[PDB]
Amino acid sequence: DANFRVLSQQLSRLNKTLAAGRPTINHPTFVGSERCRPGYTFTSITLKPPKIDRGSYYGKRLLLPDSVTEYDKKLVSRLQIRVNPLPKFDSTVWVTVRKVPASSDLSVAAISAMFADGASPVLVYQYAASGVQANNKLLYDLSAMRADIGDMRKYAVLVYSKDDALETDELVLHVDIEHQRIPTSGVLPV
Amino acid sequence: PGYTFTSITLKPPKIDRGSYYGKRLLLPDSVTEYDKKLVSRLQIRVNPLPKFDSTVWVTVRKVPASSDLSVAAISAMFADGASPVLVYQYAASGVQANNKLLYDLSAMRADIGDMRKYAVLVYSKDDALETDELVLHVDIEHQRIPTSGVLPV
Amino acid sequence: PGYTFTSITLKPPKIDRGSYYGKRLLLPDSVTEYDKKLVSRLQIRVNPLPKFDSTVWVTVRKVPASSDLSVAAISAMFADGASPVLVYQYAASGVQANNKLLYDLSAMRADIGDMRKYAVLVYSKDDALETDELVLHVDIEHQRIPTSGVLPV
Amino acid sequence: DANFRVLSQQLSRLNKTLAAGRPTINHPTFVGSERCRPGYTFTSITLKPPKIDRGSYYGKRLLLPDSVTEYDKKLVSRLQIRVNPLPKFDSTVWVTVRKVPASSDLSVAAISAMFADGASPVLVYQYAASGVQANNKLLYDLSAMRADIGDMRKYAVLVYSKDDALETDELVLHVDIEHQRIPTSGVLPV
Amino acid sequence: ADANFRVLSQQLSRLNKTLAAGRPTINHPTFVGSERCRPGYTFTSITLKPPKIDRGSYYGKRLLLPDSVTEYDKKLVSRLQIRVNPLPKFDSTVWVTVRKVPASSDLSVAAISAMFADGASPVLVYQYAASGVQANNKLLYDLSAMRADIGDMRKYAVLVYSKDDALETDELVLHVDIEHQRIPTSGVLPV
Amino acid sequence: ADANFRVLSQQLSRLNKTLAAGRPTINHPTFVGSERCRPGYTFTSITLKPPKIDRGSYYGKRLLLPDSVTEYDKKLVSRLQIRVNPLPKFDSTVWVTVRKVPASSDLSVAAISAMFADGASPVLVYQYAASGVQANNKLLYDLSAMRADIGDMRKYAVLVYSKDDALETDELVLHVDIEHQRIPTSGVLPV
Amino acid sequence: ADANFRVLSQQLSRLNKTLAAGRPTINHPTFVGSERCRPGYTFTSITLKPPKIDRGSYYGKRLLLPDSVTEYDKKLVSRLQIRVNPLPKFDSTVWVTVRKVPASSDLSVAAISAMFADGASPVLVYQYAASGVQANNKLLYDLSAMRADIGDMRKYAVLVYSKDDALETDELVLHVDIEHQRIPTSGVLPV
Amino acid sequence: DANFRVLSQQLSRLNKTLAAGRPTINHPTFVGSERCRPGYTFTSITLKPPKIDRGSYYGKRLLLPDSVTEYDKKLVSRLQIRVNPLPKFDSTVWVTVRKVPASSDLSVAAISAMFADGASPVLVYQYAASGVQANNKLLYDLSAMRADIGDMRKYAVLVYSKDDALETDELVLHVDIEHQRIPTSGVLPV
Amino acid sequence: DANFRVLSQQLSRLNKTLAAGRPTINHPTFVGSERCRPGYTFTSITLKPPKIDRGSYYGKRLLLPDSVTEYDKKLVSRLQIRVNPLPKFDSTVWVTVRKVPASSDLSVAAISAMFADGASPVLVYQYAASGVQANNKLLYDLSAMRADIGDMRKYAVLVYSKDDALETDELVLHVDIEHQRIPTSGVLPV
Repeated sequence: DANFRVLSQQLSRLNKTLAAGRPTINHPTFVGSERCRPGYTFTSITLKPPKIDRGSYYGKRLLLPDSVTEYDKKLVSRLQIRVNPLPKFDSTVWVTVRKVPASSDLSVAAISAMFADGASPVLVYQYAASGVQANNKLLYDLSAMRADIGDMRKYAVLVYSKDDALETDELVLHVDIEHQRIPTSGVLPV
Repeated sequence: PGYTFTSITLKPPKIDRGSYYGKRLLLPDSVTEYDKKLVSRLQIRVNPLPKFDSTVWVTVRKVPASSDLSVAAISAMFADGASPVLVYQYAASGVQANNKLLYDLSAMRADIGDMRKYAVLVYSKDDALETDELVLHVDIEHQRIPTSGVLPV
Repeated sequence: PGYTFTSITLKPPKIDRGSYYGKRLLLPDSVTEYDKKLVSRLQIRVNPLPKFDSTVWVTVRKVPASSDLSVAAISAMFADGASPVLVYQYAASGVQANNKLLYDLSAMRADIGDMRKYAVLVYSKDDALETDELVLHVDIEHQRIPTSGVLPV
Repeated sequence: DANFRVLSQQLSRLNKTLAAGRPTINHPTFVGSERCRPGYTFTSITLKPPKIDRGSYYGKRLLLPDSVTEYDKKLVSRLQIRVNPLPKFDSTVWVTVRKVPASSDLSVAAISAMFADGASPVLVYQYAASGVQANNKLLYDLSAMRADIGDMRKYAVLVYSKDDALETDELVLHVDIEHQRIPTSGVLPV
Repeated sequence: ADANFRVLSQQLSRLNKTLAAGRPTINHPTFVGSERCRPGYTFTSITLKPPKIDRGSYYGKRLLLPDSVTEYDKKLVSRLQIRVNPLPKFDSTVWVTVRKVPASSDLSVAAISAMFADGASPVLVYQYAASGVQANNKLLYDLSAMRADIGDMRKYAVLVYSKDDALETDELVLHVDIEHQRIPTSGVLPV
Repeated sequence: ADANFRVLSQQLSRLNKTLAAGRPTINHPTFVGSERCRPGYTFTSITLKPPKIDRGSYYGKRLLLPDSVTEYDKKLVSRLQIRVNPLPKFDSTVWVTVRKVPASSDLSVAAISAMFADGASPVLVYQYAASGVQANNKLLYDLSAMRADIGDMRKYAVLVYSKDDALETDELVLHVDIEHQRIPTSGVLPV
Repeated sequence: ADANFRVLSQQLSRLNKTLAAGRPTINHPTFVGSERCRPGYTFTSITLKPPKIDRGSYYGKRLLLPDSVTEYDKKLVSRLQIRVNPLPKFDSTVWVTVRKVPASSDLSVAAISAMFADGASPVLVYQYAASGVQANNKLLYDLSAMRADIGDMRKYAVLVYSKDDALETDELVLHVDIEHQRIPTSGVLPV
Repeated sequence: DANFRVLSQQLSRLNKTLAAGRPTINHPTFVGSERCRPGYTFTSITLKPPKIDRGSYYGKRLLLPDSVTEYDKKLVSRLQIRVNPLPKFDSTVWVTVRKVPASSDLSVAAISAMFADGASPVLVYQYAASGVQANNKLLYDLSAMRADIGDMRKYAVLVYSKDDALETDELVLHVDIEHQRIPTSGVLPV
Repeated sequence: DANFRVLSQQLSRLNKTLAAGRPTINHPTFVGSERCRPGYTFTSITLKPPKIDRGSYYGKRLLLPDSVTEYDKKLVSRLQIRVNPLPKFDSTVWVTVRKVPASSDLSVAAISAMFADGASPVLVYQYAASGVQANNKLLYDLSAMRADIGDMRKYAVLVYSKDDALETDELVLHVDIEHQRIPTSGVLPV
């Protein structure tokens, strides 16, 4: 009665925390996702860079599929970076989800300056001969800002191949975005 | 109730004068994974972009023999006259009675997996139905999509 | 209520230009054994498969004199104009007002046995009505089929 | 009061059992059917073999009329074999309703092996000059398996003429199938 | 004896009928006995005589009635009965059946042998034995559930099949006994 | 209904089984029906094929089992069963017996005909008749009193005797159905 | 202990499973142990053998079943499992995945490497190390929320990828263990 | 309460009586034995006649095995005749268990006179081509006379082959005797 | 009072689980045994293979010492594999405790097929220059099957040297078996 309740919420924090990243049998290599919030669903984006040079920076503005850009009032809870590696891979990548002011600036070599301030978390990923890296999944949160789908144009993902010019089929990227449900029909279609 | 109107737009390629056409009901794969879900009534719609001057004998049912091929053997299948047929020769908004028909399955409950066995069968009669003249629509009714509660892994 | 819609599909054979046709109402034998059952309203429907270009003067009533033969003596029977007639010269889904008429018998209660005495009478006017052009439908209403509780012996 | 009730159910078993097969005046030669269950109705199949050879085996998969194959979700309570003899008859037949795995095997001369295991009851029928055999009606039950009309494709009837090549008009066969009511209309037909 | 022995008495009375279905009782030692007519209804017989059909030939026959019966074509028909009484000189075989032919919707030529096959009605066989005369030669086809009348008795048709011989007209008689209500009584002053 | 109709209900239920021991019931019209397996136990079949022994020759055969069954040789055996299923071409005669041979204490050469004589076990005959196929071809030998197990099923031996013919291998199949407990269920993570 | 220690007991029992997710326990010191089958369901294995595909080649394979399982295609499937058991001579690498291919809507030619990219399913890697054998080689993909049956097991497809070598057929076996309900028990008298 | 008890004993008589001889599935050809009484056990005798002539009478005095003849005070409840047929058999036999006065008379052709009086039941057995005879088991009762094992010498079995001289291996006979338990040991053996 | 009791049993699970394998000071290199159950004792077997070839499979049926094989009714709780390494060791071994059907099959090269099904846990052991492997002790449980000492003949241990032909003195094996107490004497010996 409101005394074991606060103790139960303390221990449930430790169950999440002590199982942050360990090779659990439900997903033994790559770290598992967290559950979508009741309400919201997800929506993916596969972005393909052009063949940029060896060790070159890369800028990319976030667009969306056009069925999503209709309802530009619904909120965006969190967004996600998946970096799924296909087998032939020896390179390194850094991924970042910073806020570029929209069309206030370019993306030419000031991107390497944008890695320096650290206003956002930075996802590294590197090849090891010892084994594949277990943790390749960043979650950048947005629930405090109450942003919407209409503000998703403002953000920009920043990619950096370092030790190689990235071949277009050595490592795919993804930007998964969690927003509310696209509104359901039910009217008589004409 | 509990339904979000799944639209599939399937345009048929080019016909000659007095020739048939068949095409099977292939759906998006977010729907096909919901194979158990009960399927209510369905309808078709014929929306022409202008440059249109033609008329059609569109009718859809299950193709027998588990989807044997659908050219010139549906000529016997248009010879029965069991289900009604939509004939569009009006070319003005309102002169046509209706763009739509009915194929209810509430007692049948032929599911999403049974939509693999259905095939739109098309007859054309005039002008051989050149490019961009009509845009066929087929709208189905089937119990509401359960969304995943897990972000991609 | 209490009724399952008994459909009988009777296509008429080939006519000449300006000739009549008659055919009696024969039903499936699972229905004819239910002779006592009360019969409500009935209707006809004209569904053409395409290749169709014709028009008809379909009208059904009881043939008198206990089914005397039904060629060229129904020309006087189309000369009265008592019951309405369906004329199909539209050839598009919705341009026609209606494919259906009405012959209610709720006060008459002319039973299943009295369906032996009815005869579809057909007039054709254009194109002599060649093969597979129209598929006639006639749908009746009559108290619900009692199924047997005994497996075959 | 719940004491003669159990005695009444015991004696009613004996009324069925002691009248299993006797030439009752309601049906004096062939054994009578049992009543269809409240709910279910029946549906017949007359199967006609091709002219197979003298003493040859015979396989046949169960199909249905196409009006039945629509509602392939409704249950099948029991199925029945009638072997009605027409007058000119001197031969012998064996009928069996086994479960063949669907398209996992052929039906060529392993059918005589399928008579041997005895996983299903076997209906014999033979001519006698002493008189016509009184019992020519097998009931194979299916209420425990909760099978449907969609599983009726899986079964196969196995026929064996023994002492003769079967003429097509010396003995008819039937497969009567008891399933639920094909769903009633009541909508305004168009 | 208060609604608890009553249900036990109705169970045992079923067994008295059932265990005495066919046995050579002393009240009728060779042919199986009839059942009692229902209170109300009476009976009415028909002797039908086929023409000399060929050896092993099928035979169709529509049910007519005597004309005094065909007047009151509204009264119900409870059950009908087939008696096959054998006269002494007999060695042949017969099959009798009481099926529903759709009235004038079809003929009776050699599709009768197809009508034996479906089994929608019970089939009465009868055959000679040198071991003795067959004890059971009496079919009762019931009609109380359909609520048919005398006016529907035209629709039925009896189907006869001599098998091992061409039937001589005086080797075996047939009968169709029909149980319907009482033909209405007079009592008016006749003129 | 308080411990006085209970004993009367158990008496009448004996008569329902007994008076329906063998009669051509519509659920199985020719061969006698099986009895229900006990809650718990399941069954397991054996088809045995003799070599072509001579005309009227005896035959011995020890009971083996499939090797998946011989693992759990501690579980009990409730009853065992003989099915003799006839295929159509058949005119011969067979006798089947389920006696206890002492295991490897003796041979099976022509003392088998002496083993038919003592009658310590029931003997299933089966013979062809032109009058018709024999309705009863199913022996049940009980074992619930001895509390034997699957490990003792090696000790028994089935004894077959073709009499009027040398048995062709495809005129009549035999079976030995054995009712024992459930082979133990898995549920562990397989590796 | 009244609905207040009950919720605390369920919290700590989560930590006993979680803190013992993978550690070399003495009950199974090298390969991670299975979880217990649910009360009800049993298991059924499949050993799949690829043809000799090339070095670093993709591989597609549709899930079939043994034919005794494909009979009862109405019973549910709780979970399915991937075991990758290594035999000793092994230096290669494999990736195993249990994705949903739409049934006969597409081929399996080199779009399989695209199917690794979306990440709608967990991906089991396995690689040789000279430091030692990898302790975790057992994926469990769950299906209890979808209420799928045995009849839907045809729709799934396992995706294998040898990477650093052309896979010899006897360097590493694969398995697909499937947990579904009990195949229905007999108990009827066998004929 | 002592009113359904007498009704239960009436119906249990009918269960035995209506199942006197019918081919039950527990023993389908030869009629089954009855249960030994609590107490008593059984003891068998196989008797082998010499090759007597065609249609000849046969006398045989009842002896016992010598382990049984020790305790000649214990009672004899009932005795039994089994006539087990081996396959090659076409003959006929009559078996009878009469009381011959011990050494007061011979057994030469007055045995056929001993069949005539009918003071004991007579078991016939005959071959039929229609099938093997189902009933081949006589039980002669002795519980009223209170005889013992010492009086079993007085009885004599009477066999009559009729249609053939009996070959010694066409049909075996048996005399099964139900008496009390031969007394159990338990002393320290020396 | 029956509420801290269930919490105490939850935490005691975590004390075992979080101390599954760690280098505790009571046994710093090889993982410790678990306590024998009250009742049962243990019994060892050292098995010595012949010099099989390089990378060759190996089969071996479980026998026992003859003093144990007397009381073949007593139960077997669990059995154990110890793989004790002596110093000169660079090879690799796999050990498995599968159920071979007794004399139903050989052990020639189908043993490598028996590794594939995974019906039993598989103990690997490999040399590392980084250090000796800490976990070399499999426990296969048998308490659910209620097997006895008489069924220990049915099992077979499967050994596989992989990278070398095993010298007979580079690595010993053991099979420790936990069964009940061999029955105690106390009678006056003669």
